[PDB]
Amino acid sequence: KPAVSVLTMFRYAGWLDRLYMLVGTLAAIIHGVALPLMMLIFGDMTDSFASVGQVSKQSTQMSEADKRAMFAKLEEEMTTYAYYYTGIGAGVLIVAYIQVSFWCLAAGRQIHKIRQKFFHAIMNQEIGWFDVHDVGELNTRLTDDVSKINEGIGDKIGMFFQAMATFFGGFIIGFTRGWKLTLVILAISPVLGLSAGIWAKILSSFTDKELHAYAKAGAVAEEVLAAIRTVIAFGGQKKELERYNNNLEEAKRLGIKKAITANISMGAAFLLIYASYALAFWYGTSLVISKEYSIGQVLTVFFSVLIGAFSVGQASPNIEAFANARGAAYEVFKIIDNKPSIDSFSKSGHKPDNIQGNLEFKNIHFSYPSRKEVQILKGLNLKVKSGQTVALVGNSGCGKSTTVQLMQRLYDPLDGMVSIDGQDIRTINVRYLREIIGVVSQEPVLFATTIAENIRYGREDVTMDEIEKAVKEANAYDFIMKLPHQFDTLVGERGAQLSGGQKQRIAIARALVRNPKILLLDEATSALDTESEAVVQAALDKAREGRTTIVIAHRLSTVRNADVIAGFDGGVIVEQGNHDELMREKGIYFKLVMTQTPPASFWRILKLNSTEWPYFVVGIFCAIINGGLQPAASVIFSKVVGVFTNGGPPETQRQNSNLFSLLFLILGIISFITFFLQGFTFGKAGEILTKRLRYMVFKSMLRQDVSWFDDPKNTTGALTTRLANDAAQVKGATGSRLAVIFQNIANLGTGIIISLIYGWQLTLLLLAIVPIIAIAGVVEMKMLSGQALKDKKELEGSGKIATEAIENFRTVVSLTREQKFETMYAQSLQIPYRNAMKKAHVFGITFSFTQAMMYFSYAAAFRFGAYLVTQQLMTFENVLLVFSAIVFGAMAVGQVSSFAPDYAKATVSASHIIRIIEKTPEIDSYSTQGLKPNMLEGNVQFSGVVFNYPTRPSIPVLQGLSLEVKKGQTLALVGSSGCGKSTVVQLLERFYDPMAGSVFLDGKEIKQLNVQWLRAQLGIVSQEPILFDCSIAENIAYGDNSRVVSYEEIVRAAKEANIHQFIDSLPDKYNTRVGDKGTQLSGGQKQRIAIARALVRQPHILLLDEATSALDTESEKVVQEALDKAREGRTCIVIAHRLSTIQNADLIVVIQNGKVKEHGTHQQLLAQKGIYFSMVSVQAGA
Ligand SMILES: Brc1ccc(Oc2c(Br)cc(Br)cc2Br)c(Br)c1
Repeated sequence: KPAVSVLTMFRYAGWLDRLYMLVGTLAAIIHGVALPLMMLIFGDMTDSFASVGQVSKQSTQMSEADKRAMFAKLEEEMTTYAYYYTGIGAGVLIVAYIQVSFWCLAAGRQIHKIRQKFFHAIMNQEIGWFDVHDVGELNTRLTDDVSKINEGIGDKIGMFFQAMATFFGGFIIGFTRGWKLTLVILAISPVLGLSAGIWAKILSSFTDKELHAYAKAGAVAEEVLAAIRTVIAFGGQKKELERYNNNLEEAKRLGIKKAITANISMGAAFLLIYASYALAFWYGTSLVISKEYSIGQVLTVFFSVLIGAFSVGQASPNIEAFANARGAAYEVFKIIDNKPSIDSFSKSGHKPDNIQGNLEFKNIHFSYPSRKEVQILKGLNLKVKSGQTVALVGNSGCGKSTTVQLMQRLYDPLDGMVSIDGQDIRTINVRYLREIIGVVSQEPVLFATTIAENIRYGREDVTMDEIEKAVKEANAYDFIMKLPHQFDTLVGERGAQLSGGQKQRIAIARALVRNPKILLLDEATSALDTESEAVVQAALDKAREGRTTIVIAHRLSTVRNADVIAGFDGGVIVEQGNHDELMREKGIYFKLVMTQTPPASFWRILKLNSTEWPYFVVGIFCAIINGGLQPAASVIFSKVVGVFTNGGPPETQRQNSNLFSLLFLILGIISFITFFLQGFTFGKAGEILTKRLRYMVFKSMLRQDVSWFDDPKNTTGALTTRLANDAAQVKGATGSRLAVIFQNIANLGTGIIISLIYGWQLTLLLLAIVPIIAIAGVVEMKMLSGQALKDKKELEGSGKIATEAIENFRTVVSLTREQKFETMYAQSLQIPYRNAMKKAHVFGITFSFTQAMMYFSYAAAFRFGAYLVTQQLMTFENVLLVFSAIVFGAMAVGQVSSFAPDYAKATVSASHIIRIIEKTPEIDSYSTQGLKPNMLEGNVQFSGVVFNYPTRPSIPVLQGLSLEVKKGQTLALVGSSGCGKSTVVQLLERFYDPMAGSVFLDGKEIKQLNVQWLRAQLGIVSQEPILFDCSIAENIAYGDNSRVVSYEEIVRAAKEANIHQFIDSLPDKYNTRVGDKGTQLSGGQKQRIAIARALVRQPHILLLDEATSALDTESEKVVQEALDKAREGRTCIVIAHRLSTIQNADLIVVIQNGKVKEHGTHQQLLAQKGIYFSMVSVQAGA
C-alpha cells in the first residue's frame, strides 16, 4: 500500500543513467512501432498479388501476355517490399539491443549504488533503532527488496514503452487506414473480457469446493491416522477404509460435475472468442464488396488493431513490476534518508587529548526502548576516580549493565548527564568516544577471519608485534601457539569452535590493542568455567591499573580488590564504599555475600489406469479430430482471403464469402462439441483413478504396523499431505496435458501435410527456419537461467558478510570499525557490479538476435514465396495458408514445453505412490492366516523378553523380562519410569514382535497366532481416549467389529462404565455427536466411554495403561470406581500410577531396567523393604 515518488526512486540516476533511459525508451518505442508497420506492408503485397490475381483470371484468352506485365509488376513490387522487410529486420536488430542493454545498464549502475547506500544506512543507525526491529527481516529486506527494485527499473520499462508503442502505433494504423472496423473490433471487446470474467468467478468458487470436498475426506484420514493405534487396536481397519471410500465417492461425483461445467466453460469461451473475430472479419468482407476498402487493407487494420489490443495485456506485467519496485523502494529509502541523532559516522564534536579518566553520572533517568512500560533507572549518582576501578553489584534488573550502555553513548539518557573528564559525553565525537573506551562483554564474539584479524579489529593499523604483545599481555599467547596455523587460525560459528575463556582473552587482547583510556567489563567472568575463569581474570587484572574501569559481574571474587563497590536497588544507588565498609553497613552488599556464601519409466501407474480401456480412446480420437479441425480454420481464412484475392469476376465473390463464413461457424460448433468431449472424458477418467489411488494407498497405509507410524519421517500431517498431493499430481499427468499434447501433434501433423502438399520447396524451407528460431529461443532461456543462478551465488557472498555485520551489530559498533564492513561489502559487490555490466550486453545480443531471426525469417517467407515460387505457377492463396498452418502448428507445440514440469512433478509424486502400496509390514493385520483358538480362558506368559523400539535402538527398555498372570487375576505392574510399564501392553497387543524371547497367552506363542484374533480378546484402555466424530453409541459399538452391536448391548456397557448418567442427560442421548465437532465434554466421560467400548468386546483381558493419568478430584474416584468393577472378572494388567488403588491387586510386579526386580502381593512386597515400599512411601507422604 505505501509507495514512492517516481523521481526519488531514480535519485541515483545522473548524467549517463538519465541518457541510457532516454535512448533506451526511444529505441524501445521504435522497436514497438516496427511490428504494425511490418503488417502494413503485408497489405500492400496482397494488393500487388490482388491486382495480378484479378487480371490473370480476367484473361482466359492470352497466356504469354500474362507472363510479361504480371511478372514485371511482381518483381518491382516484391523486391521493393522484400527490400523493406530486410530493412525492418536490421532496424529491430539495432533497437532491440539498445532497448535491453541500456536499461539493464542503468539498472545495474543504480542497484550497485542502492546496495552501498543502503548497507551504509544500516550501519549508521543508533542502537535504540535496532532494539525495536528484527535484524533478520532487515537483512532479508536487503537482498530481496533491492532485487525487486532492480526488476522494476530494469529492461521491463523498455518492454513497457515497446508495448505502448505497439498499442499506440497499433490503433493509429488501425484508425487511419479505416475508422469503421476499429469501432467494430472494440464493440466485440466487452464480450471477450466478459467471457474470461466468468472464469475468474468459476475458478475461484470451484477451487474452494474441491478444497472443501476432499477436506471432508482428509478430515476422516486425519482422525484415523492420528488415532491409528486405536483403530489398529480394535481392528476398525475395514470400516475406516469404508468410511474414507464413501467420502471418495462424493469427491468423485463433485469432481465429475466440475469437469462437466468447466469444459462447457472453455468450449463456450473460445467459441465466443472465435465467433467475435469472424464477425469482425466477415463485416470486413461486407465493406469490400461495397468498394470501400481493398482486400489488402482489411488485413492491415485487422492485424494492427488486434496486435495493439493484445499489446495492452503484454504491457500489464511491466506496470506491476514497476509498481512493486516502487513499493519495495519505500522501506529502503526510508532507511537511507533517516538521519540519526548519534551517527557515529559524523565527523563532529571534540576529541580530547590527555584524557585522565574521571567519570561521573549525574541524576540519570533512563528507560530502554520498551519506554513507558518500564523505567529501569530512577535517578542516579555515581563518580569513579581516575585510575580507580569501581564495581557495580545488584540483585536483579541489571541496571548495572545499563551504565555500560550509557557510557559508550549507545543511548542517550532521558534526563541527566554522563560525564567523561569534565565534559558532557555528547560534546565528544561518537567514534573517538568509543576508541577511548575498551569493552569486554559477557558473551565474547569473534568474526570469521584469522586471530590476527579479530585482533586487527581493535585497530586497523597494527603489526604482528603488537598482536603478539596484546595476546601475551592477556596471557592468550601460550594457548594459540600450540594451536596449529599460529595467528593464521580460523574462528567463527563455522569451524574451530574454541573454549569460552579462550574466546574471551582474544576479546581482551582485541580490546587491549585499542589502548583505551576507559575500560568497561560487563559480566565477562560470568557464565564461564571455574578454572579458565582464573586464567581470564588474571588478564583482566593485567588489563587494568593503567586505566579507569567500571566492572559489572555476579562474581564477588573479583570485587574485593576494587577501590570502590556500588550497589543498586530499584535503579537507585544505595550503598558505596570499600568492601569492609559495606560489610559494616550490613545492607544489600552484605546480604548478597551471605546468600552466595527418482524419475524413471513407471508404466504400471498407466496399467492401473488401464481399468478404463475406453474413455481415453473416446478422448484421444476426439482430440485428434480437434487437432485436425484446428488448421481448417486457417485453411478457411486462407481461402476467404484466397478466392477473394484470386477473385477475377466480382459477382461470384459475394456469394462464396457467405458460404465460407457459414462453414467456419459450423466448424466452430463441431469444435465445441469435440472439445466438450476430450475434457469430460479425461476429467472423468482422472477423478475415478483419483479414488482408486487414494483407496489403495489408504488401504495399504492401514496395513503397516505400529513400527511404521512411529517413524519421525511419517507423521499424521505428512501422511495426509503425501495422500493428497500424489493422487492429484498423477491426475494431471494423465489429464489435460495429454489431451492437449495429442491435440497439438495432430494440429501440426494435419497442418504440415496440407502445407507440404500445398507448397513445393516452400514448406521444406520453413522447416529449416522454424526449428532454428525455436532452438535459438531455448538457448536464450538457458543462458538466462545460468546468469541468474551465477549472480545469486556471488551476491550471497556479499549478503553473507552483511549478515555477519548486522546481527553481530552491537559488538562492532562498540568496536567502531563500521567503515571496515562498509568497505568489505563494497569490495564484495564490485564483482556482481562488473558482472551486471556484462549482463546488459548479453541480454541485448540474445534478445536482438531472436527478434532479428524472426523478421529475417519472414523476409525469407515472402522472397521465396514470390520470385522463384511465383515466377513458377504456384499461387499466393497457398502461401498465406502455409504461414497460418505452420506458424500456429508450431505455437501449439509451444504448449508441450509448458506442460513438461507437470509430467516430472507427477512422476516424482508417482514414484512415491507406487512404493507406498507395495511396502509390506512385518506384522500384517490383513493376513487371514493364524490359529484362531477355540478355548476361552486367558493366561499371559512373558518369558525372557528383550525389546528395543525400532526408532531408537540405543537405550533398551525391556531386557530379560518375564511375567505370568492367571485367569481372573489382576497383574499390577510398577516401574521406576518409562514405557517398560507400557511396552508390556504393546507387546501383548502385538504392536511389535520382541527381538529375543517370546510372549504367550494360552500357551501358544502370539507370534505364530493370528494377529487380528489376538487383538480381539484385548480390552485396551489408554490414558488419552481418542473418540471419533460420531454417535457415542458408535464410539461404544467400535469395541466390537465384524458385527453390529445391539442398543441394549451398548447400553449394558454404558451401564458398566458408569457413563450412563450423561447418556440419558443429553437431549440426543446415545445419538449425540462427540469429537469436539458436535459436542465437547471433559476427559472422565471420554474415558468411561473407552471403558464402555472396551467391555463391549467382552474381553478376557483388560489392559489399563495409566487410565487415571489426566484426571482430577472426584473424577478419579468415579473412573477408578468403574475400572475396579471392570476387572476382577477378567484377566487384567494395570500399570496405573496410583499405587493406593493398586493395593488390591493379585500380583504386583516392579520393573527395573527391563528386568523384573521385585514381585509379590502388596503386603508381601510391603513386608520386603525396597523399591516397591519406596514407591509406596514416596507418594503416600507427599
Ligand atoms: Br492467417 C496468418 C498468420 C500469420 C501470418 O504471418 C505472421 C507471422 Br509468420 C508472424 C507474425 Br508475429 C505475424 C504474422 Br500475420 C500470416 Br502472413 C497469415
